[PDB]
Amino acid sequence: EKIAIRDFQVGDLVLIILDERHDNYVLFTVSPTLYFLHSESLPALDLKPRRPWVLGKVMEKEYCQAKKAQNRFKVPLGTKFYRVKAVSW
Amino acid sequence: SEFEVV
Repeated sequence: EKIAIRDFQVGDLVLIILDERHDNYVLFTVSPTLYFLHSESLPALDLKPRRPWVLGKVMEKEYCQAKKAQNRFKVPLGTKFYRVKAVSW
Repeated sequence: SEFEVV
């Protein structure tokens, strides 16, 4: 039970935590880059859209940029962030 | 259209 904390790769064990400010689950990280949990992964991890954290394994990652100031991630226009699919460990 | 893959 040792977790990655940045530069996340497929196969990494990660801690998925609730981020109230961004109203989403994210990967716990020491980097300022946000790694949001992809909404598709919530059922697999027995989470809902609360459990404060769960351990998971990264399955897929996609790099995104906010094109609108009003967005589901509550990030500024132009923010680059990741969406990560994960499964329970 | 809120975000796009880069």
